[PDB]
Parts: sequence; structure tokens; C-alpha cells
Amino acid sequence: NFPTEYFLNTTVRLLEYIRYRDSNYTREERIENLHYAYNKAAHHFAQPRQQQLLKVDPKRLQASLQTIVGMVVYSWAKVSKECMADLSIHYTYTLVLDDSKDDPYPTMVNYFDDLQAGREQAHPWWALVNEHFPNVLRHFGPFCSLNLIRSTLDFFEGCWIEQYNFGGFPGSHDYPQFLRRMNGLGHCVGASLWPKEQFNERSLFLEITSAIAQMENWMVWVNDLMSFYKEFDDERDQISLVKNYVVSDEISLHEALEKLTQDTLHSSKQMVAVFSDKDPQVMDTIECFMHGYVTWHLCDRKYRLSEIYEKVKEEKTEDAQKFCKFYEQAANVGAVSPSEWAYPPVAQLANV
Repeated sequence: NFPTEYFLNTTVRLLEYIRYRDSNYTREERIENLHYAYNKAAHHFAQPRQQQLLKVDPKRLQASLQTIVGMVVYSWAKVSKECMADLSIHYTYTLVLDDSKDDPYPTMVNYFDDLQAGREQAHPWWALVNEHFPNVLRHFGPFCSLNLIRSTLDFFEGCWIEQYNFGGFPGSHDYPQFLRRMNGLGHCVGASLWPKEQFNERSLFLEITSAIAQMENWMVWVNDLMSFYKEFDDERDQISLVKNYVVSDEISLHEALEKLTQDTLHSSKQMVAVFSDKDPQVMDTIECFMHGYVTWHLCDRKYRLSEIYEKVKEEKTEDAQKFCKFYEQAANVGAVSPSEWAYPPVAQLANV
């Protein structure tokens, strides 16, 4: 049975800590960006070479793309439309990689030599991603770019490790966060929040670096938390950060969940307790990311949190109501029909 109240309590706390509230991001602007990002991406993924080197089921690509654009537009609120579009493509590539069962070994045998010689990579994924990377990198300074490149490389190894469906050896306490950081894209996400057009990598080096280090853990743990509901009974999903704590540390799913909430809540508090008295433009980007990121989760049908809403909408409980109050907040600005932006389907663009 799902820890419905415990979950609710933790969710409301996280929200208060981060100061979850209303933004000046109008539903009309969201639709403007949503359609803009989706429109550049669908046309990209619809090109021939893309269509033939990126092995993904058409229906899942469409879904993945819509999910990713949703997350970007809603979290990288302050960057430009082009930046959202370009980050949408890169994060859709990374999402798509989890669909491969194919062992990377054979295609990674000459990874370095091909890289150093300027020859196209053997693994089709790497071929598309490195070819398109400049489009994403042009929006950043050398420091931030370096973070993206590294994180994406970590991501690749993360996916490789996961093909083994390995939650860790009982007793290997370091395995869980090791794996979560590899497939997390923490430094990618974190360093992509600062476009050299609205920020100065050098003048803000300390804050940017710090953000990356704190955002890496907030971003991944918040996702682990919000996802805890859909993954609860997913017998297919076997190696989540929480399921690994269970196996690696040898504790109950409950205790594992306790560790996650403790880390998440704390991560939140320190985030706030560090950026408030910091360059406003910076705290704004950070604060907006947190809120949008949370909105997206509550709104995307992928996380099915509306099921929880529908099951506690009527209760005189303090949390139960605080949750709904929050939920309806995100709903009012985030519940947009895909028909208003995500069109036409990638498949149709590719067939033309």
C-alpha cells in the first residue's frame, strides 16, 4: 500500500521550503514557448538523417519530445526561445537513449581514437548528439559548455551501466548516488541555466559553480521523489535510486524513502538559504527553475500525480488541502492541452 499521507506531507513541505507560488509567466506565453520549442524540435527529429540514425518508436519519440519540451519551457523560464528549442532537442536525445537495449561495447571500442581524429562516431547516438551539440553550446560560455559536455558523457555511461539492471551489491553503500549522478545530467541541467547572453560566466563564476553543485542534487532528488508514485508498483522499473538504497544499503523501502525525503527537504532549505541574498537575476533563474520543475511534474500525465489529487481532494486534513491548493496552482498555469502547441506530429513532418 502506497504511503499516501507520508508522501503528501513531504510534498507540501518541499513546496513551502522552495516558496512554491505564482509567477508572471502567463499561460499565453507558455503556449508561445511550448509551440516554439516543439516546432523547431519536431522539424529537426523529422529530418531524414535523424529519422534513420535515431532508432526509436515513433509514438514514443512524440511522447518523449512532448514531455521534454514541457519540462524545458516550464523550467528554463528566463532563457530565450531559441535556447529552449535547442535544449529541448538535446534533452530529448538523452531521454531517447534509455530506449536502447543495444550493448555499447562494440561501438565504443574506438571511441577515443575516432574522437581525437575527427571521424564520425560508430554509435549512431553519439553521431547525432555531437553533430547537433554546437547549437546547444553556442548559447554558453566555455566553462558552462564544459559542464554540459561532461554531464552528457556521464549520461552515456549511466545508460550503459543500466542495461545491466543492477541495483548494487548488498553492502555497497556508495553505489546508489554514484549511479544517480551518472544518469542525472545534473551538471548539464545546472550549467544550462546560465546563457552567456544573460549572464557573465566569469563575473558569476562562484554563483554558477555553486548552483551546479547544489542544483545537481535538488534536481535529481526532486525527480526521484515526484516519480516515487508512478514507480511504486512498476515491476518493470527495477533500479530506481530508492530501490537501489533498499538493495545496496539493506533497509526497507520505507527507510529508503525516508533517506530520500530527508535529503530532498534539506537540499531545498540550503538552496534557499544560500541564494536569497544573491544577485537577483541569478536567484530569479534558480527560483523559477524550482517552481517550473515542480509544476511540470504535477502537470505531466507521466507522473500521474492527478490520481493522488483525485483521491485526497476531499479531506479536512491540513496537508491534504495544502497539497490540493498547490496542485490547483500549478494546474491553473500548467495544465495545457497538447493540441494547443505540440503539432503537427513529428511523424507527419517526417513523412512529408
